[PDB]
Amino acid sequence: KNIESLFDYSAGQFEFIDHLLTMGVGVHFAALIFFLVVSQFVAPKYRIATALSCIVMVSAGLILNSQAVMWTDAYAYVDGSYQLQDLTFSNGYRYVNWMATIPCLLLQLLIVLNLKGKELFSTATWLILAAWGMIITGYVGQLYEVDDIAQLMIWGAVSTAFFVVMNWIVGTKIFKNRATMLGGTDSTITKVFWLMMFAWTLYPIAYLVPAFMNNADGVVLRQLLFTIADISSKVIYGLMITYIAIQQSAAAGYVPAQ
Ligand SMILES: *C\C=C(C)/C=C/C=C(C)/C=C/C1=C(C)CCCC1(C)C
Ligand SMILES: CCCCCCCC/C=C\CCCCCCCC(=O)O
Ligand SMILES: CCCCCCCC/C=C\CCCCCCCC(=O)O
Ligand SMILES: CCCCCCCC/C=C\CCCCCCCC(=O)O
Ligand SMILES: [Cl-]
Repeated sequence: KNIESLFDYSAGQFEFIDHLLTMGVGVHFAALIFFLVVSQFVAPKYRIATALSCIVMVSAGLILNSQAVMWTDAYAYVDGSYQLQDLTFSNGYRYVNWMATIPCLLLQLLIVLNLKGKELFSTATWLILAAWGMIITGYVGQLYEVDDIAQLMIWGAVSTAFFVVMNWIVGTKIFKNRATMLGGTDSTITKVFWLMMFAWTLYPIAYLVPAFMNNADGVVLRQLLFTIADISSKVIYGLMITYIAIQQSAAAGYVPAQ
């Protein structure tokens, strides 16, 4: 059902896909430590933002590690190529970590934006529902990336309607609330939004690889696209978020941050 099941892979394609997944594990658990240590230097207000970054690091690192073992459990090097043995690998388990990390990524954005009370719970409910609708409709489409490519596009179309609306809600809250942020972070948050528009858009590109590159090098490209998009949406993003949390904690008079 996923194009990965359709192809044999050379030794170089297979251990490259393997090396991308194990490397992502190391990067995510290496940033987990960093997000853990620096949390003390964040005021109680924004401290949850760094904990969320710790959550997504482990959430992603566990799925990447799981994708790696499954990758090496499903294929066997036979007669000069790694051939599918049993059916254990699938991208579907990437969509199940998005359901969890995306709300965490989104929640820590509203926290640094200094939203609170009725607006925090309200804005968070519409963003998560929009996200979940985006991920769910996207999961239904990739189920046909091999069988029905027409269903892939229309489900990706419905998923894009949610993606666009979600971005519009994030962008609107960003520009209407940055004047409240401290330490000059009103300039930094804008760039994070642009970083967001960039890293998040790589996923639909990877989602469409089966449509314009249906072969073994397309599977390699998709993982590469995932890896690049996955470090920028979670690691770099979480790094930009922590800096803002620290900076505002200093401007607000929190010594450990100062
Ligand atoms: C790991 C972090 C994130 C933010 C994953 C994000 C995924 C998307 C933004 C996926 C979007 C899709 C769209 C817009 C339409 C095609 C199907 C996708 C689910 C890949
Ligand atoms: C203070 C140092 C912090 C260390 C950060 C790096 C942590 C990485 C931990 C282990 C990475 C390897 C796990 C993946 C196992 C191989 C996957 C496989 O091919 O089956
Ligand atoms: C059912 C899913 C949609 C519901 C919306 C979720 C609302 C998220 C609200 C907060 C989650 C956990 C606490 C984080 C807020 C910190 C408050 C603070 O530090 O001032
Ligand atoms: C327990 C909460 C889990 C997430 C579900 C709630 C989020 C609702 C989001 C939008 C509804 C879109 C559902 C459409 C699914 C159609 C695909 C199908 O059923 O075949
Ligand atoms: Cl990912």
